Amino acid sequence: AMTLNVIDSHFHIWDPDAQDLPWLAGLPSLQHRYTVDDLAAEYAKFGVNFLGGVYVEVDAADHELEDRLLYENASPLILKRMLQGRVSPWMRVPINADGIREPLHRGRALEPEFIAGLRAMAAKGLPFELCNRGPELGDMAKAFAQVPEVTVIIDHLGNVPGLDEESCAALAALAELPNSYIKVSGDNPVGPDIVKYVRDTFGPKKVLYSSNWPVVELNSTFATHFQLMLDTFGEDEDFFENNARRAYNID
Repeated sequence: AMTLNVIDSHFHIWDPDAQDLPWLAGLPSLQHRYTVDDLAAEYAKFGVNFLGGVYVEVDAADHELEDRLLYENASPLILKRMLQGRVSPWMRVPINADGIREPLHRGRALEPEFIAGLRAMAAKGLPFELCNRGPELGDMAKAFAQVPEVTVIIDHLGNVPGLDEESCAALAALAELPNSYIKVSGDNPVGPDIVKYVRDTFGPKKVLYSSNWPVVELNSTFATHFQLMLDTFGEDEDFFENNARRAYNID
């Protein structure tokens, strides 16, 4: 925190009144309005130079409303916008979207229209946000191996359960791709064992800092998560801003 530049590669904002989020039921801790200014105030307490964040789709009921609400949110702190869509070489992409995330709930990654859709996004400069199940990481590796020219960002350390012989083999295959990236975050406090294996196989150039705010305030705390990152990586310029400048092409 001794003057450090930070780029948040994964954060969310929503308003439970204007928007309809079905997954918010049963979670009264998150049924509040979250703005980009609230995230900026957290980075102000930590004494870091917040250079902006990468918005990720909040799985809203009306995706067209989410597209409009994020155009009208002209805050300079929103560096990139990862809106939702269905991957295909004929997919509808928001004209203001910098990338696409398909909520992979189903061998979707093995369908040819998904592979062909990756090539279309690659030719358009659109990175893909990969958020999947634990055991399904094996098929993801074969999918993005056919399209090495698309930028894939593995969300939340791949959502792996632990040191599985199948998960370690899938995470090692993805680390061999030239444009693959992995985020150190998740809906739970990250495990030291998983983080150590991810840093070794992926390397210091393909690991992104991610807060997962404000979901990190469910099973953990932003202060708890952000401090654990400072202890694990230290004041690393690549982990905190430089790797995100190459993954998301942040000028």
